[PDB]
Amino acid sequence: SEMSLIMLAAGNSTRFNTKVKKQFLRLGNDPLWLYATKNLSSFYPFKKIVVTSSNITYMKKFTKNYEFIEGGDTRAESLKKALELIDSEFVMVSDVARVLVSKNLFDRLIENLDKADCITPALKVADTTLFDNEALQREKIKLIQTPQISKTKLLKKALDQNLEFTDDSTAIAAMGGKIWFVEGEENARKLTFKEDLKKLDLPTPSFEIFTGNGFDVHEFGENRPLLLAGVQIHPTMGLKAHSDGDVLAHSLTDAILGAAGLGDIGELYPDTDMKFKNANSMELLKQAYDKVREIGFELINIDICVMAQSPKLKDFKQAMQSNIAHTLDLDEFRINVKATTTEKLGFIGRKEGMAVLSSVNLKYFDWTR
Amino acid sequence: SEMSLIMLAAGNSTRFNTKVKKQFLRLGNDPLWLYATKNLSSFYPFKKIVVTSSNITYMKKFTKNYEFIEGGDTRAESLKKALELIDSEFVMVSDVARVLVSKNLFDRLIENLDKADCITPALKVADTTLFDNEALQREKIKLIQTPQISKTKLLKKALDQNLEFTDDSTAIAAMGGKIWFVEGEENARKLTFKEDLKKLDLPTPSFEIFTGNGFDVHEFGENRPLLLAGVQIHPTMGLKAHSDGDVLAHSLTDAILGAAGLGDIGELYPDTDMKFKNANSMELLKQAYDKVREIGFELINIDICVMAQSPKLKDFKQAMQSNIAHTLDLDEFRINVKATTTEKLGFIGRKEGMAVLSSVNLKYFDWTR
Amino acid sequence: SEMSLIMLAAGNSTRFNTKVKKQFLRLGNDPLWLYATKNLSSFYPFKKIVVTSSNITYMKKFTKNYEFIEGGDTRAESLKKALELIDSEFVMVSDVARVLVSKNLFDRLIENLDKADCITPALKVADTTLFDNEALQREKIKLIQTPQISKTKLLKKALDQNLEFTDDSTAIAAMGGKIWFVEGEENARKLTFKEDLKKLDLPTPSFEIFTGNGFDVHEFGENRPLLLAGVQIHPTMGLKAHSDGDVLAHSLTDAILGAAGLGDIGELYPDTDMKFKNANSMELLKQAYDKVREIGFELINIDICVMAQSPKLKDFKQAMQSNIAHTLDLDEFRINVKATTTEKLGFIGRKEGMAVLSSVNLKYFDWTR
Amino acid sequence: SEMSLIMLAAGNSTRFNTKVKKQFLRLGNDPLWLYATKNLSSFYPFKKIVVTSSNITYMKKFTKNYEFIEGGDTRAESLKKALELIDSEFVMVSDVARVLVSKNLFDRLIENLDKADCITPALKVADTTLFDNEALQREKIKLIQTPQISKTKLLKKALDQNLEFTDDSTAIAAMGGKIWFVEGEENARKLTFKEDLKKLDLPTPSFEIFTGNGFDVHEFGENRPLLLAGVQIHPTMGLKAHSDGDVLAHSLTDAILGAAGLGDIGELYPDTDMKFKNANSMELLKQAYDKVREIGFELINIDICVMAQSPKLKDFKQAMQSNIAHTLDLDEFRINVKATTTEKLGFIGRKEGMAVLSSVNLKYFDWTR
Ligand SMILES: Nc1ccn([C@@H]2O[C@H](COP(=O)(O)O)[C@@H](O)[C@H]2O)c(=O)n1
Ligand SMILES: Nc1ccn([C@@H]2O[C@H](COP(=O)(O)O)[C@@H](O)[C@H]2O)c(=O)n1
Ligand SMILES: Nc1ccn([C@@H]2O[C@H](COP(=O)(O)O)[C@@H](O)[C@H]2O)c(=O)n1
Ligand SMILES: Nc1ccn([C@@H]2O[C@H](COP(=O)(O)O)[C@@H](O)[C@H]2O)c(=O)n1
Ligand SMILES: Nc1ccn([C@@H]2O[C@H](COP(=O)(O)O)[C@@H](O)[C@H]2O)c(=O)n1
Ligand SMILES: Nc1ccn([C@@H]2O[C@H](COP(=O)(O)O)[C@@H](O)[C@H]2O)c(=O)n1
Ligand SMILES: Nc1ccn([C@@H]2O[C@H](COP(=O)(O)O)[C@@H](O)[C@H]2O)c(=O)n1
Ligand SMILES: Nc1ccn([C@@H]2O[C@H](COP(=O)(O)O)[C@@H](O)[C@H]2O)c(=O)n1
Ligand SMILES: CC(C)=CCC/C(C)=C/COP(=O)(O)OP(=O)(O)O
Ligand SMILES: [Mg+2]
Ligand SMILES: [Mg+2]
Ligand SMILES: [Mg+2]
Ligand SMILES: [Mg+2]
Repeated sequence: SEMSLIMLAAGNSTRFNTKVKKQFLRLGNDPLWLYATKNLSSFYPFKKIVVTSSNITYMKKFTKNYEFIEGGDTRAESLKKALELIDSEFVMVSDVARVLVSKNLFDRLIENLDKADCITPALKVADTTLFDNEALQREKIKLIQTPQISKTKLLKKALDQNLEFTDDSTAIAAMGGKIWFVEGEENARKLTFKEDLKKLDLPTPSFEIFTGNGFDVHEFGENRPLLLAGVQIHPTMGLKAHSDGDVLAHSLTDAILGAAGLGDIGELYPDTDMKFKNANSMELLKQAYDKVREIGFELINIDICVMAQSPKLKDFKQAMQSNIAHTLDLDEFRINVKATTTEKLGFIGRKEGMAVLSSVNLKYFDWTR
Repeated sequence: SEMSLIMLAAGNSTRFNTKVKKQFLRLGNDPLWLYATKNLSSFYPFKKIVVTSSNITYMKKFTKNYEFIEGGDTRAESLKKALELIDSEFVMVSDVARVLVSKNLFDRLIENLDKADCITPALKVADTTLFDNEALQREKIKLIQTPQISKTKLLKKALDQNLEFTDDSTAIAAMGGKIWFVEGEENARKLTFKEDLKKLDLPTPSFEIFTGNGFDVHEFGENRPLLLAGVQIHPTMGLKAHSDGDVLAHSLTDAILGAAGLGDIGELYPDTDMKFKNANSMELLKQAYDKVREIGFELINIDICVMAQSPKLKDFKQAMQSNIAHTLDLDEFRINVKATTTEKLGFIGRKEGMAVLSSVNLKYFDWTR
Repeated sequence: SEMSLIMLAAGNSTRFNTKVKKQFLRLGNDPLWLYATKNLSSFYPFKKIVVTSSNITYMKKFTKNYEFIEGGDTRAESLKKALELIDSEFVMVSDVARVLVSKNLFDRLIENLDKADCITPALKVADTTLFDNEALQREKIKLIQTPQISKTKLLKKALDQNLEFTDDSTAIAAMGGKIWFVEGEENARKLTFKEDLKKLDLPTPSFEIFTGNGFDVHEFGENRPLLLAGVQIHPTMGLKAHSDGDVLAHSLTDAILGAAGLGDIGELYPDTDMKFKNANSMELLKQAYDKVREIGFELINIDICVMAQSPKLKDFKQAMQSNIAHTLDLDEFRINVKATTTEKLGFIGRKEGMAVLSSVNLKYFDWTR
Repeated sequence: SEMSLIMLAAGNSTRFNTKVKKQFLRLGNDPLWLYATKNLSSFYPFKKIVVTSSNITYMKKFTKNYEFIEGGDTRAESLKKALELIDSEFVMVSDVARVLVSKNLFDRLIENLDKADCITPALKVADTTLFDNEALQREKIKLIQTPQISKTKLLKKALDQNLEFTDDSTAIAAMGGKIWFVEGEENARKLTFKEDLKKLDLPTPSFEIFTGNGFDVHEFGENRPLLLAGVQIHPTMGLKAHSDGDVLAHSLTDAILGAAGLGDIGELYPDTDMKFKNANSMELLKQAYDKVREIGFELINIDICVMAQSPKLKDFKQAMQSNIAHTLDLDEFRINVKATTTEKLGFIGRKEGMAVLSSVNLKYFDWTR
């Protein structure tokens, strides 16, 4: 009979993590989770394809071809929830972090479908093996891999109570089910540690570059320091409300989120109830960039235009640039701040307020390092 | 004596066409027609170089080295018109779609200049050949290629009345002229079908990325639905005139045309006579992007800033993004819509109107697929 | 004992120079001077690293790891000044233009440290050698290279009066010091002539692209020609002050400087004393782009939005584009000028002034040519 | 203080084995054991280099740079015997089957020399791990690698009685010694299974081809079947002694052994005591080729000249060729048998005996497959 596919792509491991989540590393044009799913999907006409996710909203923006379901607290819980979507006799289950699974291994699992309740790849070990620094008999060791094929009904039953299983074979085996072991492959290794990247022949990120714009206006008339990019410009010529009033930081935040497709500052820091009154805007900026780095992006450069009749920003431009660099952990040369008056024209010219235009270019994080 | 060059680059075949015209596929930094012309031009100090074109204005922006002439209804008509520019004894004529013509083939044609009235490459065929599904004697078949060298005066005379000839050899032969056949080459194949691309070793497009900006202002005070990116925001708080009043769609159209070097919305859809009063702005947007795709470009991403005191766009941002994606046949994650008020300042703050800032990044279409 | 490093990177030779300074050619992500310094620095735990520079402000934006010092009028003067920073027994000195110095050559110099006062690589010559077109005995010729290691105290003394020495070995030798010659290498060649590039296996520039924005406002009400991008739009509807009043050229200048991290127009052409009253703004634009080319950047494209109620720019857009292209020595297709009114809203709508928004994309100059 | 090196290269595992022993696979020009030893030897000026071996005579023919010692029944026994050759404070020990150990890993072990009694690389495991098909906690697993550095005196003591240890860390630890674990590397993997080859980036065998000659003479005058290449030529015109009298098979055996540097038939099958009287010569041939395959060689072709006045071999040549092919598991086209008389001249011409000249070309076994 027929087979469905569950791709396990939820949870957030710190084991690997730089600031970037491993599921959003770019392989060619595709985020890793999509690359892995596309790969396995190409092997077989699955009845249904399910992806477990901790970021459904974001992932849905990348395809219309799969069913997404919110992950659970463990692999086995994400799996159990996704199984309720499956009604085919068989289900293939795979870690997304096993990216380069070959058609060959797939065929080897498929050709053995009727031999057992669960079919899984495995590798032997020829190294001395220590458990808790004490020697084990290495010949009796199996390292288990994925994809794994199971009878759907049995795997469902297998996960009725125990959600601790790290794979499907131990789950099925613990209820008396039979396992068929198939030889595994180095291409089915699981990306877990930062050091695993160079052990795999992964496609490097595409060269696409994303543009962001930011525009913001604050009003003059608050008796407090004027802070722009966290730098004091004037002791008393402050702007009203919006935390510490840093229109620059706010405009720049919008550009960075915009280039990454992550909305705007009001969606990230909803300030309608005056919740952010005491916020440091440069910290808000830093946290917004953290969000952008999590999904696999990196800044190339920043260019800014401050529109203000007064005060003159000339003596502060290098310091603003340097503070932005430090906040975002960027080299200083990548930041530029400009200014113009409006020749005493309009609301800006009347000194009623000031505006800031920001432009940003983002590329994909180069995990090649 | 001396030789001129006519590059035949007019007409618009649907035989190949995706949305992109084959003459504007990027090979390195150069559009295909320019790459092919540069290639042949490098072989010989031609007295004159003529290019027939259906897009003279656009092509002229790429070089000052050639004479351009408007094409005709057929190859032979474009050729006939271009010949009126030639006064040298000999003329080399070539399809631009034959991109990788070697110096070797050129020399082989040149060394045989005095043997006949027209010198042309040709290939034999060893496959079974059917004409209308009936077998022909394959040994008697010649597949003709280009470049072809002819005595100018004879080719002019050859095209006096009959404009149906698909090459120069049949034209010259039909008036009793003699043809010299030279062995052809796989590198002189004509790009005709989408499938031909992988049969040629063409240079892949450069990684250059083009920026576009768009800014537009519409006035409040029309009692109709507020439509932004084709999405209804408010039932009555509409903007005046400009079709359905979609300032967003209009700003975005400007950014896309701007990045492609194609002017602005008023040049593409002149609306001075109220001609577009009933237009769907999102359809106008789609058609503008079609123009950009025709000349070899593709969108990477879109970022937008709506400047409006009211209404609040928060609940509509995902829908606007999704409608832009659907209209432009782009993945949703590549679109971002932001908003800000101006703190009740200026014409925007007074609710007299609203403005939209758009940014776009365009790359060259990757015909590699 | 211990060793410091002096990288010699000051002065501006026209011997090589296109418009680009050789120290700012991009090798991967790094400017050449930084690439060379990083390379040598990786060979040894130097006590101190000094770089002589004619652009300290700019270079400091790229790293915090080195000490920078202003160069002198000659190599030997830059060296002498940098030596006052060194207190270790030994100093390695190297031309930055010798980019690909191998770890191998380094070891060969280090292993011979105690043999003499100065250790230097050298190559023999097997070609016929002419001095002033008269033959010399080629077997007696040495071509000297860098890095060179010297006893710090001796090299200091060596440069007490004579600042004409082109290397450290002749300096040390002229005071009776001993030189140890070590075999050199083709990888230690000095980039001097444009033709040297293809003789070295240098890493090609990265594909990063930098965004720039420009926004400027001028006021109406001066009875003079309206010049935009150096093109006369109107005989009398001029803008006030700012040289010839070309807001477009001024906005575009800001975008180009901004993308390159070079400040804004007021920092480059301070006009507070009415110094630029008679300037041609398009010449100012050209000179600003020259600055950007000096540090290794090149324009991909320009997109512009003119915000003006009047006059209509339609009939002038192609001419503006063409004049910008000619001024910047760019192909015409890379320039686009758009326009919009503000529906009679705000200061622009009242015809009190006009504004110009510019966007630019810059890439690294491709010295591969 | 100082360090010696022990390369462990004895024993004959069938785990990997085709007919070829893994220590004699060719990597470039070098057998694997020599390639691995050369690699590690290049990292450090070891006081002494010891190689344990089951083929000392053969290995000694490849270098004069190492001390060879006969292996024992286990890794630990070979190690224990080799240690009696070491008097330096430290000893590095390594499996030869870990071929591509990097200089990097070496440095990491060396920099930690004083931290413990034994320094070893190790890798963590992120796969589900079964011991006897039951799940273990994968986080507590270490896979141990080589090289391993130990204090010589302690490792000697560690191996006083127990010769079962599969590595040096468990040996040292079992006597209360301390272990320092250093991160391992995929390049230090141990070639164990045929499938491991494609997991390593090993240098492919050189293209050297080895010539062999064989010449043999048997005497006529025995009343028995004439067998040549195991094929009956004549029912009664037999040759005297030498097993079944097959001079052809005997000559060919000499050529194959000769090309491989393995002596001659009398050294392999000493027949002075009439021990081989009942042998099948084609089986002896097959076994001689097995020896040649064990050391990494493979036949390209065989050419033979039989010198015999009678009988005529014409009708038997294809059958002889085919029987040689079957015996040696070679494609038939690679075998050729020729014949000539001597015009009734000499001992052959008098029909006193017959001679066989053989030529063979051997290449290195292409383990790439
Ligand atoms: N709560 C979780 C945890 C992990 N997973 C997925 O299960 C796979 C295996 O993860 P571990 O190696 O962390 O067990 C990963 O692909 C991970 O994304 C999940 O879907 N839900
Ligand atoms: N017309 C508008 C204006 C603002 N907004 C939202 O409200 C937030 C706060 O707006 P101000 O910056 O104008 O205070 C913005 O970041 C944006 O999320 C909106 O959705 N629609
Ligand atoms: N009206 C036309 C049609 C084709 N051509 C050119 O003639 C060449 C041959 O086109 P066909 O293969 O479509 O005949 C092409 O390079 C095409 O661009 C032209 O210059 N004018
Ligand atoms: N100053 C101006 C303003 C508008 N225009 C043109 O007029 C068109 C319509 O302008 P509005 O969008 O302001 O209605 C623009 O798209 C542009 O082509 C111009 O050429 N010069
Ligand atoms: N005044 C100068 C001149 C050259 N130099 C440096 O000295 C090195 C050798 O330059 P010449 O080949 O021009 O002598 C170059 O790396 C150059 O940058 C310097 O530091 N100060
Ligand atoms: N608020 C401001 C406005 C202008 N400036 C500087 O003054 C210069 C001239 O300003 P105008 O273009 O507004 O005349 C700008 O190029 C910028 O260098 C500034 O430093 N701070
Ligand atoms: N009796 C033995 C067995 C193995 N060895 C060597 O020890 C190393 C490890 O072998 P095992 O993986 O078989 O334990 C191999 O390099 C092998 O050649 C040895 O020197 N003497
Ligand atoms: N014992 C022999 C001798 C010769 N021959 C064949 O007879 C041919 C002629 O032999 P002479 O060169 O010895 O005349 C050889 O080329 C070979 O084909 C044979 O088959 N068996
Ligand atoms: C990209 C930019 C900056 C576009 C211009 C939008 C803007 C800030 C208009 C201000 O109106 P106003 O100052 O003319 O209002 P007022 O009627 O008070 O003069
Ligand atoms: Mg200004
Ligand atoms: Mg705001
Ligand atoms: Mg408009
Ligand atoms: Mg003969």
